[PDB]
Amino acid sequence: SSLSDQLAQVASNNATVALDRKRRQKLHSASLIYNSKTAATQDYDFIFENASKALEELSQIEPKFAIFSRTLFSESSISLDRNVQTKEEIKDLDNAINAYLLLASSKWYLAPTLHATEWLVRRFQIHVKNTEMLLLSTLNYYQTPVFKRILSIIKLPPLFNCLSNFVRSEKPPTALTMIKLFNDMDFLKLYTSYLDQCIKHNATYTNQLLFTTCCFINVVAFNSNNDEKLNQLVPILLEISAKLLASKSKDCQIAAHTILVVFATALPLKKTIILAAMETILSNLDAKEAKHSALLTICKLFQTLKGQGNVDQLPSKIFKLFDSKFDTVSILTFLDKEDKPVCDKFITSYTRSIARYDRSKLNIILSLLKKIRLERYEVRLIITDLIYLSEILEDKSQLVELFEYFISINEDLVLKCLKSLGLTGELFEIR
Amino acid sequence: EAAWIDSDDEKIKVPILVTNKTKKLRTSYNESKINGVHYINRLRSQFEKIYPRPKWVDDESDINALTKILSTTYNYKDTLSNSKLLPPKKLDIVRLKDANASHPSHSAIQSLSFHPSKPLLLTGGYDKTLRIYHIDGKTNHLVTSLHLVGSPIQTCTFYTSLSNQNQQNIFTAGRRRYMHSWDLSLTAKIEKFSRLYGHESTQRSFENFKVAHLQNSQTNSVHGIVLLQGNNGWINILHSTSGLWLMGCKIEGVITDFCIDYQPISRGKFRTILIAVNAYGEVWEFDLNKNGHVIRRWKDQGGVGITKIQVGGGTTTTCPALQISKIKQNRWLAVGSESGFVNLYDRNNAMTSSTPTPVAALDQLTTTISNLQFSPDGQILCMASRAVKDALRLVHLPSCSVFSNWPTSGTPLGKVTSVAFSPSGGLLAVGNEQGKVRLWKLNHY
Amino acid sequence: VSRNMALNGTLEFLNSKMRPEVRVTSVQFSPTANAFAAASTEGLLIYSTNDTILFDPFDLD
Amino acid sequence: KNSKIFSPFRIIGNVSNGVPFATGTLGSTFYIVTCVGKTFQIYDANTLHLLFVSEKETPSSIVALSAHFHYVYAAYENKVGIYKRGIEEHLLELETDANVEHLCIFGDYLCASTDDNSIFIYKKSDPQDKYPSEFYTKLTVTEIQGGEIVSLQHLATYLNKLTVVTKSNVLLFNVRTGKLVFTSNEFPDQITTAEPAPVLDIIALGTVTGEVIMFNMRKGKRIRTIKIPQSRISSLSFRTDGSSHLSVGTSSGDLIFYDLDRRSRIHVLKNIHRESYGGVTQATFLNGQPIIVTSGGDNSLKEYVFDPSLSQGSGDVVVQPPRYLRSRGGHSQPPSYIAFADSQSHFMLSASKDRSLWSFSLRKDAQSQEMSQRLHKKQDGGRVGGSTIKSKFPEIVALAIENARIGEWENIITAHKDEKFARTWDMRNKRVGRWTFDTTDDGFVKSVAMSQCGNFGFIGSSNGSITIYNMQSGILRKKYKLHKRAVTGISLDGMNRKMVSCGLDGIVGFYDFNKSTLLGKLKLDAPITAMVYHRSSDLFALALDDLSIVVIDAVTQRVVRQLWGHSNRITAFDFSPEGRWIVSASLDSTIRTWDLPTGGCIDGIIVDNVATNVKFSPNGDLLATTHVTGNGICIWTNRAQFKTVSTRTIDE
Amino acid sequence: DEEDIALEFINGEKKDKLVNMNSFTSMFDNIQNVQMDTFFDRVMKVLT
Amino acid sequence: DSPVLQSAYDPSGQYLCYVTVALDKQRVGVQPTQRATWNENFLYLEDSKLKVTCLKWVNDTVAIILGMNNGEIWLYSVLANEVTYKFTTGNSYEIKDIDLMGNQLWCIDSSDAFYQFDLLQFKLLQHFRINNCVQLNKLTIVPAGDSVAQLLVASHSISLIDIEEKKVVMTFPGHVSPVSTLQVITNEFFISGAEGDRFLNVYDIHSGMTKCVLVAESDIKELSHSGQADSIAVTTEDGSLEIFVDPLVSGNKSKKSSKKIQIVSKDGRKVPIYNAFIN
Amino acid sequence: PKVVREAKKVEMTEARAYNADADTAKAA
RNA sequence: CAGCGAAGGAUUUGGUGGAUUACUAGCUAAUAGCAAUCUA
Repeated sequence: SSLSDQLAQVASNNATVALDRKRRQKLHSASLIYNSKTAATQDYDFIFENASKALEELSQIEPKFAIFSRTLFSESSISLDRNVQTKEEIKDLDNAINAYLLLASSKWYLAPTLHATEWLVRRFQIHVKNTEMLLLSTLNYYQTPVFKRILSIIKLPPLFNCLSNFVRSEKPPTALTMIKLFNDMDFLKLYTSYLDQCIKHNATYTNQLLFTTCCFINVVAFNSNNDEKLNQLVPILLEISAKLLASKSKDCQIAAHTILVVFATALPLKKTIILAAMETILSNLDAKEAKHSALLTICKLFQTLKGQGNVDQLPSKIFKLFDSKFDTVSILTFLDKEDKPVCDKFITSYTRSIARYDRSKLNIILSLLKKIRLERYEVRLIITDLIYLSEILEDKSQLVELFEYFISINEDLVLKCLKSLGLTGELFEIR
Repeated sequence: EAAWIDSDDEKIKVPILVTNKTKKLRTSYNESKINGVHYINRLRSQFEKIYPRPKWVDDESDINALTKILSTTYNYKDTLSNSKLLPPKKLDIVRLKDANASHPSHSAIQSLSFHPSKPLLLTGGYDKTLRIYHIDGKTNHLVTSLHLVGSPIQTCTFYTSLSNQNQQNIFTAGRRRYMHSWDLSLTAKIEKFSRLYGHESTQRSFENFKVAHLQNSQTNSVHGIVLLQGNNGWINILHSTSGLWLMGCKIEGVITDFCIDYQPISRGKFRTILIAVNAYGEVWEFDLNKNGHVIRRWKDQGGVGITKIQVGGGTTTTCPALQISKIKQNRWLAVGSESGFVNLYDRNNAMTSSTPTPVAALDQLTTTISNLQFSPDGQILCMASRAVKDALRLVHLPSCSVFSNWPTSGTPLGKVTSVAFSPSGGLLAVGNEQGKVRLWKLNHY
Repeated sequence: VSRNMALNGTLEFLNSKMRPEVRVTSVQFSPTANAFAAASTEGLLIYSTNDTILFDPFDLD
Repeated sequence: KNSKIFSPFRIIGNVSNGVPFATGTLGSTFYIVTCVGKTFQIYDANTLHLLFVSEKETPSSIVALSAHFHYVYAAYENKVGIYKRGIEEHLLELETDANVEHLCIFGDYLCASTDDNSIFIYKKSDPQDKYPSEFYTKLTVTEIQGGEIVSLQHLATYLNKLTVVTKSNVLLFNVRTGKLVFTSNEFPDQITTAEPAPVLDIIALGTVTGEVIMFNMRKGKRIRTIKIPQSRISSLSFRTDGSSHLSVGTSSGDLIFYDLDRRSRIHVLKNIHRESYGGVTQATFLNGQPIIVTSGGDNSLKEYVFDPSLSQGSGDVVVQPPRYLRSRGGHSQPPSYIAFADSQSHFMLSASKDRSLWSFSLRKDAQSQEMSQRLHKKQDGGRVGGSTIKSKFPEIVALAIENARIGEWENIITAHKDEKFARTWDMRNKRVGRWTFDTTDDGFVKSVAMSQCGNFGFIGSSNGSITIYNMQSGILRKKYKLHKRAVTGISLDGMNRKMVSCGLDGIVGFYDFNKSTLLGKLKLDAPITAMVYHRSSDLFALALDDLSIVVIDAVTQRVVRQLWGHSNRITAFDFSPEGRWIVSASLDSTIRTWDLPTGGCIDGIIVDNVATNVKFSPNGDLLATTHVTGNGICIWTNRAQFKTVSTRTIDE
Repeated sequence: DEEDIALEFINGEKKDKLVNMNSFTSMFDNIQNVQMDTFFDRVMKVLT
Repeated sequence: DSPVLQSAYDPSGQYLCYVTVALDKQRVGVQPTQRATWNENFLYLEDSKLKVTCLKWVNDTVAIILGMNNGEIWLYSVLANEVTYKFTTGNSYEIKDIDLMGNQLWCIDSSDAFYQFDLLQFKLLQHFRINNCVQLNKLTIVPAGDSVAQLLVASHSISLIDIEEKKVVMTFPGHVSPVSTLQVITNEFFISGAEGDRFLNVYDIHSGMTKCVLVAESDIKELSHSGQADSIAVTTEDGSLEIFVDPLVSGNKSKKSSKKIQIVSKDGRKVPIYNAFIN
Repeated sequence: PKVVREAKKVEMTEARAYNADADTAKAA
């Protein structure tokens, strides 16, 4: 490499040190409130005292900023210089800055957080040192002047490369620019680690979940025509779906439901992946809107399932788990809705799992398959395992009235399954 | 704590200051020989400061169902044969040897049909010869070849009866007042049909015919019918062995095309329906297992210059049933037009409405629809136009979405003037105006 | 006439990692024995055949 | 059979054969010692330069080789050889007849496992000398204790102990007291590989079903397990530069990378080597470095590097995938054709059954390069046909290089298996050319030639018709139709004046070339299989079907010698550059040298593989043969370039 | 009759909506302060 | 090129079994070689990518063993039209050659493994593999009566194998290309011929010495020998037939063909001969 | 502009390694 | 338009790797040590 390249590397290392007055002015005029001519003449005491006022306002709004008043906004930090302590003190205060940023990511619509993080911008130089976490935290606010301001004063990371024509510009970045930003794979790994820290420290708020889910399903939509990009993309977004389903927020759970339903209708996933996805869906299902989205998600994920094995009995563990999260009244009511969801293959798998695993609730399967209409292969498999139920256990009135329903519609088909296995006079002598 | 002690290291005794590497793990300047367990601990700490201790060893040793299934799987889609129905938007179609590459054609290939059972492909065109090719992958050879002098051919069809499936006729016809029928016997015995039994004024050219099956409906005796499209609105149906005029069906307008649907009734009885389209867009369905009487008359939604109707999803005239119990009702019906618009109707619900709406109107190729054929399973429709070059699309259905990866800009489709689907192999033949049948295999089948 | 890289016009392709150029100024054939001399920059290069090697028969059977 | 003209020099073009290589570290640099059949080769890992080749061929194939600092330990049939700078320093004969097949070196001990599950320990005499030399003891792994020994390792800080990895068990021996300290519990599937982790007292085991176990050899437990379903695990390596990654190597040719800290899967390099030749056979991280060297049985040795992370704050979670770095390689299948590219004996063109044309260097093995098959554009502007999934050309039957106009236009003309056109190539650019010469009679190309003006190429089809194309512009100039069966040899004068063709109907046609006449036609007594034209003396030799070599001159059109003695079909032959000898090779496993002045056989070599190609250098330096097995090119040097040999006939 | 069972299995397949490049581009306009379940049914309306 | 992918006669040359493709699926048919003593029904391979790699007539319900490319030997009776029994190895490797002696079937694998099956017991008796034989594509049982000792296996290089020791007892210099015919002529000789060359060579199975070389004038596709070594008829790539009459006598080291037969039509079109039979 | 997948020029570094010659002891 | 025409074609460009001389290994205080270290 060349000498100017190696010197650009040492400039990028020494970016924040003010080595004379002109660099100090150019480096201290980068404010988030004031313009450059006021910001260059301000002091540390002035910006600290009104940032401490704004942190008291932000702390009486949300009381988790008081420990930042203890450490990051204390009065020892007026004289704390960033690039004079070692790497271990640097990583201490940079996870302090990361904690503040992913706590105050939600508060970015109210001016105390602007005047408070003004002091992180001007004392700790987080627009050029801790800049990836700053962009990732305020990414939701991209139509707003506060994201315009941080783009004007930011030094843009190499992963955020497509925002480089919207820095120091008067127009906001557009939604197609946001999808082009999210369309990378390394950016997707970065954003999923950011969400992992959000989910861990319990700071996921609904505007973030909406923006994140919108950009994720637009990434899947953009890559919907190349299977190798979809296959690069599956263990990233299904991993973040698992980590959103493994939390307590109903909003982040149905965000994961949205990601799972778009991804399963974008490409045909494996049967075992779909079953483990419904196990992870049911294993933390506690809300009601989450239950609504969870039933619709499990129905569509079973609908988008092809081949030999789409409508087996779902196994005993996952069927009794689905029973413990959704009883009979819930399933029957949801099928009785006039909007008519498409629940064909899932309801077939459900009734076959009832016939292999319950053997008491057969009047309810008569009522629900009276409600919704199925296909020929669905009802053929249903009456074949009802035939096997008749041959294993003694045939009472619930199985008899089920066969009366399967005689009252499509009696030629039940004749075809009895002639494929058994006989009609022998079956009438059975029951 | 430990699962073994060896009782030899405790009584060993090492030197230290003999080599420069072990000279660093002393704790004094008076140590010269140390015990073995001490020495092992010194170089254990030295190993730990050469390679620092990671977090994966002491962190953990061995709702997580999705994470576990992702950490074990490497492919994430359905594998090979647990699909059984086509994936949309991306085909899987290899190119084989061009079928008539062994023996070239001296004209544009006007019609093209596979055999119902044997691996035979019949091509034929305006050079008044018809050629049969044993097709395979590598070496599509020429079985036989018959040149009818003074009779250019426009439609040629393998007929194979349902009673004994042993006739194997070839019916062929062009812009003539006759139609030839070759009886396949592996000299060649062909006969000529040239008598409309009183109906010669309404049938001046035997070009557009189709061959179909018909049941007597008082016996269970089937026989083949040929169906000739005539001048006014007329379809003249006549026997495929005796040539006797059986019945005629007249539609009101300019008859442009027609197709044959079958529907089963009971064990061993089916019913033949002729589906004939005006130029304007109104469609007649005639029951013709009885006298040729109309049972339904509906109208195509949109569509003003109508060139070609086709059914599919069951037994068409191009996917024929070898055995009478294997006759199926067709699911799909595509009406393809002069602007390139192809309406697509789903006859599992669009037999009742009498102004039925299409499930989709395809618009991808912009000039006149001259072929549209359904694959035998009824999952692909093939639109094709003989007007511009490379105008062929394979539209997946039920999703009604065109495959976007084939044909590409480098497919040698040519000016597509005929197309044919194999009944068993999953295999397209596409004949163009240069005289070349190109051959492709769909790897789903 | 030369593979010396110390002369100039020797290499057609220079390693991508004045000098005396190489040139022949006079050529002459020998008047008595099947050779030629070339006045290069390195000296008088003398190229000659010899019949000790190269089996080259003349209509043997 | 020992020879008296040619003596063996080297076998070039070989990089690996799928013995797991060893890495070694002198100072802060690394070398990579890979086995090529019966020799090893040391490579400089910073640039993959060939430092050393072992001095003598071992009497059998090297089967297990390791490398400490300056010394390389190579185990073949019975014994362990200790080598420094190629030259062998010591030879340790084991006291068994069992084949030694594993070894480790730690401390003063070299431990070599045979295939009868015995282990031989060898000790240094005084701890200051360089290699273990004296016999110490013998260890035995009987059927009660464990299965077949599948690996033999020493994980660090274990005072004179040895981890023996059997197929089901892990034993731990004290090699001074000869004792079995600890035998682990069994493993429910057969373990194939082992690698010691840089974590203290942890080994990593790789099974024949798809799992990596992380056994803790002091607790006796397993720490964690990594499952890669339906994949047999053939390599294990650990990253040691502050990034805890593991790299497993799968015998379907895959290299999978795992993060052990956050338990994810970083990346998979698919088809990094061929499954048919063994998959990835040895993959190892150069320690402290983000570069991993892989090697496979397909005669290939690659390096992959991890670039630093693209996120400037996260890093550990955004791991950039491994990219390719330098690699060396050769043919993966034995070569089918051989030619010398120039008169200096520097490069030689070499085509193999794996459908690649390499250009191998006889001077420096880094200069060996695969001639590229990336086609040019069509001359008019139309589309070129062919499959979208690009594959290599059919394997090369013949070729002819004539670098009179080199760099100017197309230079090599080559003929492939069962296809009706001959491609061209440019040796200067090292790539294909713009022209494919057709035969114009629907016959496959049986021979090629080209003139030494470089203007004309000659195609000889299997329907007996010579077509003469221009190499610059690629168009048909002339077309001679003499033969009716396949034309197997075409050549032309050094003055472009008389051409000579030979077909397998057994007629040699002599044509004038400037005028298009024929000068004559001579009917031999067998179909002719191959012609070689010695161009200065104007004498061409024919390999007839009656197992003779007919030497005939083109000036007066007479058979002037006829050499008898081969017992089976003559595969190849070539003239001496002075045109005095002709060396032939045939399917009776023999190579003979004929002094065509006296007309008799000077020397004979019985060689175990049948030599399919024989070429002299255009100076009298080297003979290059090519055999049925072996992916390389065997190279001989004629001792008659330094002494004079007697032209007195051998027999038997 | 396994061919008839396979034909009825491929016959009982219903028309679905496929994801395009631009099936979800018009959601950024109304992800502003709506609830996440309203986002879920707005997505499900696009998918159906 | 020919549509007939595989073809072989029964012993005595009365029927011909032949595998051809039929619109992407293999089909196996049997024709009588003289009608004076059509057969329109085939065995159909139901998979598009399952194909026959070798076939052998058994000798008395008459049957064919068809060695497939999924580690199976199908056993197919020809009067009926079903595969009567499906031998399988433990693997998915395609099998390169089979043979039988009496009731004892032997077969070679693409992983260079030897399998032995018993046609009387329908069981896999033995499975092994031997060193330095690694590209095998032909085996031939050297006959010694009901004893099935001494296999003869080719990989471009023929090797004689004792099966009691599972080891190689002789090594013949084969060819420069894979061996395509490997057949035992007498109790002391075997002929071999490779892919894409026109040279057979007859080796002495007791010494290793090549007795003679037989030279076709085109690349050899198949060969047949009469049952008493007195004549060998090979059929070549250009559709011709070449008869070597009495090749095992003293044209001393290499012998040309004695007779050459080709077929033309009445037109001038030359049809190709594939797979003749001599007696 | 998309993100810049350019490769750096890789040079090896100086690494320390445990050698096992100190893992062998003799008895008196 | 004709022609060429295998699940696409063309043009332009950034980065890296290998060759661009003929392959005997790293460091040092060098007949040897080190390479985990030269220092008591």
